[PDB]
Amino acid sequence: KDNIAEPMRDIRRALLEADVSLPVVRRFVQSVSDQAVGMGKPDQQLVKIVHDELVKLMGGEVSELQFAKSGPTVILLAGLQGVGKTTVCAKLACYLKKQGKSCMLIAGDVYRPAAIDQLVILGEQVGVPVYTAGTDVKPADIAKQGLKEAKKNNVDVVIMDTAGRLQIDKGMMDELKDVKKFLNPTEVLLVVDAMTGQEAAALVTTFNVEIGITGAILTKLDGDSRGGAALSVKEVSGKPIKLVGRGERMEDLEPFYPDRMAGRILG
Amino acid sequence: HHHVIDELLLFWNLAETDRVLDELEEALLVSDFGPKITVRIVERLREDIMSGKLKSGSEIKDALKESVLEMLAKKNSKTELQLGFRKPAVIMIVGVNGGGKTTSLGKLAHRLKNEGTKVLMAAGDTFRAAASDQLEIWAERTGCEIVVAEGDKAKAATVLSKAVKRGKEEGYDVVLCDTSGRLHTNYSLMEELIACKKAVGKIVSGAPNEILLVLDGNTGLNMLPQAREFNEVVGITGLILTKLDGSARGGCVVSVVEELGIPVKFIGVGEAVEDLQPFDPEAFVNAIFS
Ligand SMILES: Nc1nc2c(ncn2[C@@H]2O[C@H](COP(=O)(O)OP(=O)(O)CP(=O)(O)O)[C@@H](O)[C@H]2O)c(=O)[nH]1
Ligand SMILES: Nc1nc2c(ncn2[C@@H]2O[C@H](COP(=O)(O)OP(=O)(O)CP(=O)(O)O)[C@@H](O)[C@H]2O)c(=O)[nH]1
Ligand SMILES: [Mg+2]
Ligand SMILES: [Mg+2]
Repeated sequence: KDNIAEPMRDIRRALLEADVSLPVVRRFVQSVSDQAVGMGKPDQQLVKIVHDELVKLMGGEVSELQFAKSGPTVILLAGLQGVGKTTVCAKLACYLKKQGKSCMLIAGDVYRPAAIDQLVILGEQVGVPVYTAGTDVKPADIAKQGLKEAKKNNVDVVIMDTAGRLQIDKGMMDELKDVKKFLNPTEVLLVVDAMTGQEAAALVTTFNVEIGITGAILTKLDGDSRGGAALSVKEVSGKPIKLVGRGERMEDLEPFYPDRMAGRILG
Repeated sequence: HHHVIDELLLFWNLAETDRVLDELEEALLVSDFGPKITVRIVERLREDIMSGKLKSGSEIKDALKESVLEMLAKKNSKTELQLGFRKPAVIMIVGVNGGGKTTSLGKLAHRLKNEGTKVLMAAGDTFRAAASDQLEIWAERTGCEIVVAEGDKAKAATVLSKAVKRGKEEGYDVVLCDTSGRLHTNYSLMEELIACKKAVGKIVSGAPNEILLVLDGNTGLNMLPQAREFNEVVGITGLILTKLDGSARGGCVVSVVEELGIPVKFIGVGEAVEDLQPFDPEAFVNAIFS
């Protein structure tokens, strides 16, 4: 056993190599060690307890998108700057259009240059309408008007793109709250970059506490990062990662498989 | 507004050294230094405490600052922009998707124009939706002319070629080249980067004078494979460390410079035109540790 205390500090190094947030690391090592003490072959057995704990922490099995029973399903996307929100918007429409669902995007980024035009172009590629507003109608009001347009056209799914914002930017987080309040969304998905480092746990927690999320989308998995940011999402927020992106093409949206992520993190 | 490192070091006396350095180790990991650099820093501090060289909380913090400043200074060249002597100088901006290439280029153009430098922009991102439109908005903001591809089938290398040619004929001082985001794991896009460097070099000997790698400050230890591959493939002459106005610290940039010798040359500290600062190592290390 406490010969296994030795490789136990070795998987701490490996998890920290993999960008896993230090408080998540600590609870993982202690949770695994306590099971190692009671569980009582011994080498294959520690590998199994570790792989199994990663899979459990990250949701066990796939979490499906949940849809509104009686109206349009409303999906709000949010996240830090550059993580891939606008691309994921159109990817998501491409993904849900393939399930027979009719879609509509909402151009809610009025700050970044050419952001609306970026979303409008991607929408034309996947063949979904994009709702846009004039200059000087704020994001909370384009949420209101875009949602009304969606209900009038009997759309199955509404997907709202938002500008990137710092989770510590009180004004912009307050704006995100207002967007959510007027959208009344079925899903609020945090978009998280798979290369994200140690801030990932604090990032999810702030978004979940100030906005309240229902899940997450992990992007840029065609990179070569180990993706330890994935381990924090369900552990600090209770909500699963539901989808991953692995490329720039509109089709590169897939379900999140806790099992596959586990092997990638210890890869 | 809690200064983590100030507060854990307030506990230090000789008998508390291990308990304090354990806390210091967690504080550095949380700043994205990584375990390898953190162990080296902490072990060197423990030896200098135990030999009686470091005698107070502030001497320890000064020695902590000193060791990171030493790693940042393990470069072979200067942190200033090194434009050539030929007109125009050529600067390419490169890096992974989403890091801040196009915004940083606009902010750098703003700085050059404040100095009287005549700047021409090249919209070398011919792939992503609205990439030209976005760079055009920055051109109008900063008072630069811009070269934009006519067709949708345009190649990055052809656009930068025409732009560098136009900059030479019209006496521009600097041609700033945007490029589409690419993952260092994508062989054919890294090849396309080699074609741009070769194409620009055929018009002005020595171009490109600068190839600046943009590193997202939110990124953890993946910063290092990024800098390795990009540098191996085209040669990076400086780093741009973006998004430091957030809660990420960018601590992984220390090991990039330490392993590769690429100077950090600018930091991004927001989204407005002015939010690009020339790298000051003293300011950076003071900021990262409080
Ligand atoms: N290799 C790869 N690139 C991706 C992936 N997802 C998005 N990208 C690329 O990331 C870059 C940023 O994408 P974008 O959708 O504009 O991000 P954003 O979060 O909307 C930027 P802002 O916060 O300003 O709105 C783009 O070049 C995009 O093609 C991915 O999964 N893999
Ligand atoms: N808070 C903050 N945001 C930044 C900073 N630098 C860039 N951004 C923001 O990140 C997002 C992406 O910026 P952009 O310049 O388009 O990145 P890029 O590398 O060109 C994305 P692509 O790979 O598609 O070309 C933008 O919203 C931008 O305003 C920064 O220093 N601080
Ligand atoms: Mg946008
Ligand atoms: Mg760009």
